[PDB]
Amino acid sequence: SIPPEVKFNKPFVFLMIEQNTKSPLFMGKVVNPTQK
Amino acid sequence: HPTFNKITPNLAEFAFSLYRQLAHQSNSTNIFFSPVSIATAFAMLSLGTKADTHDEILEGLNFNLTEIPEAQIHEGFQELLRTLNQPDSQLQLTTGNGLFLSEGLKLVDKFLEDVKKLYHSEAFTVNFGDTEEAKKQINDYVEKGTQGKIVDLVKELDRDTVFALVNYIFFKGKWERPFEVKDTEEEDFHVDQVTTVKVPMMKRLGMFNIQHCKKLSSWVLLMKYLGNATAIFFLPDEGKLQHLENELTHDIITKFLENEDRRSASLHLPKLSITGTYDLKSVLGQLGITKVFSNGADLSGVTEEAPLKLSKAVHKAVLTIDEKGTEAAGAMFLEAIPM
Ligand SMILES: *[C@@H]1O[C@H](CO)[C@@H](O[C@@H]2O[C@H](CO)[C@@H](O[C@@H]3O[C@H](CO[C@H]4O[C@H](CO)[C@@H](O)[C@H](O)[C@@H]4O[C@@H]4O[C@H](CO)[C@@H](O)[C@H](O)[C@H]4NC(C)=O)[C@@H](O)[C@H](O[C@H]4O[C@H](CO)[C@@H](O)[C@H](O)[C@@H]4O)[C@@H]3O)[C@H](O)[C@H]2NC(C)=O)[C@H](O)[C@H]1NC(C)=O
Ligand SMILES: *[C@@H]1O[C@H](CO)[C@@H](O[C@@H]2O[C@H](CO)[C@@H](O)[C@H](O)[C@H]2NC(C)=O)[C@H](O)[C@H]1NC(C)=O
Ligand SMILES: *[C@H]1O[C@H](CO)[C@@H](O[C@@H]2O[C@H](CO)[C@@H](O)[C@H](O)[C@H]2NC(C)=O)[C@H](O)[C@H]1NC(C)=O
Repeated sequence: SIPPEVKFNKPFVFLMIEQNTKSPLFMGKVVNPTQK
Repeated sequence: HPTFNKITPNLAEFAFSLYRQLAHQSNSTNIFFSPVSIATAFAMLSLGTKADTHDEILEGLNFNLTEIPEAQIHEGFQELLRTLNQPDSQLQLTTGNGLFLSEGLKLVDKFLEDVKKLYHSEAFTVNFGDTEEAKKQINDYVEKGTQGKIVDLVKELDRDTVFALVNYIFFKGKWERPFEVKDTEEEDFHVDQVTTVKVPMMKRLGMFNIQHCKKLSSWVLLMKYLGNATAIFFLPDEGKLQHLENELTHDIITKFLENEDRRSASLHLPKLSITGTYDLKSVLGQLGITKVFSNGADLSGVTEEAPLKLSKAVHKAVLTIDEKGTEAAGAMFLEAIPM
């Protein structure tokens, strides 16, 4: 595909950062969205 | 000049290091935390600690005592907290430190003004002889602070509790480049090799801060909130998930964080509600933080009347991401008892 297709349809890690301090606000890995 | 970035690293690493422990536990479950929230609590805990037990805290948080002096650490922490608790006009971000002490305890006045000044903490006198009313009184603080988002932090409060340390963090922001809601549409997410779950998938086609590093074996997206924050997501190539986790390092993040180059793509990502609610005890054990939790704990820093100890170190966070941004929150709950 063009532009190329990037789907988050699978387990992925992520995180949040505050820019000023660059400190790691929260960090996660999403294995099943429906498990809450 | 500043203090934060002198520690920012040490946080960073800790966090990753912490994560890697949680991963080892289940490969089957969501993970969410607030590396900050967990970490500042233990730090202003260490304030009242002496010898081996103080040392394993500061150290277990990835701080190398030879290299960086103690007093500087907190000077550090003092700053980071101030800085966070500034008003971004578009973004809202808060934290709070609370002490709840029983009425009988006489503290080391020093330690008190220490947490009052360095971690700008708040001080509450309570009666731990009304366990259900004490329990409430705390859960409101956290409810107030995380604006409702966390409400049952303390599930079982111990009958002999001599004091508790609590801290919360709250985050509400908006994308720069918010999804359009007409677009969102249910797709499959392939959890496992045989589990497939239907999810609301938000969509845009457009110019994103995205790339792929063969190093990490992943795609990477950065997603700015309006204000002084940003989200990063990492989609590992098939089979490369565990790899991804192993390679992640604070200086690598910083690389990404300098880059502001846009590429065009067709982005699909879920809308999300998860939580994480953890008993940190074994985990910080692996990370070599044992002694506080034991009969060898030293909290002479806090009071002289009796030998206390940490019995419970309990954290919970919640995250929601949608087309309009993210709301996210966490809190840490620490209870101390006599021997
Ligand atoms: C978390 O980590 C896990 C690893 O710890 C990851 O899961 C593991 O992933 C593989 C993925 O393929 C799974 O295996 C599948 O088994 C299917 C058949 O099941 C029977 O046979 C296999 C052995 O052949 C066995 O593992 C099963 O448990 C079951 O048989 C049992 O076997 C034991 C031991 O002999 C016996 O005593 C029991 O009597 C017997 N029966 C019962 C009822 O218990 C296969 O059909 C699957 O094949 C597909 O997938 C392959 C991989 O791509 C592919 O090559 C094939 O061509 C085909 O497409 C597959 O082999 C594992 O069971 C699973 N767990 C473990 C412990 O290994 C998991 O993905 C990960 N999750 C994350 C990261 O989120
Ligand atoms: C402070 O940090 C330094 C750098 O990581 C540590 O020193 C290195 O440690 C490894 C493992 O012991 C040694 O093989 C290296 O030779 C050390 N480098 C130097 C220059 O000596 C150090 O151990 C940490 N401080 C403490 C007290 O543990
Ligand atoms: C994110 O933080 C920055 C600091 O990096 C904030 O900017 C400062 O804001 C005050 C007014 O609130 C000004 O007096 C300063 O001059 C600003 N800059 C600096 C370098 O201190 C900013 O408001 C924050 N949010 C946004 C949306 O920019």
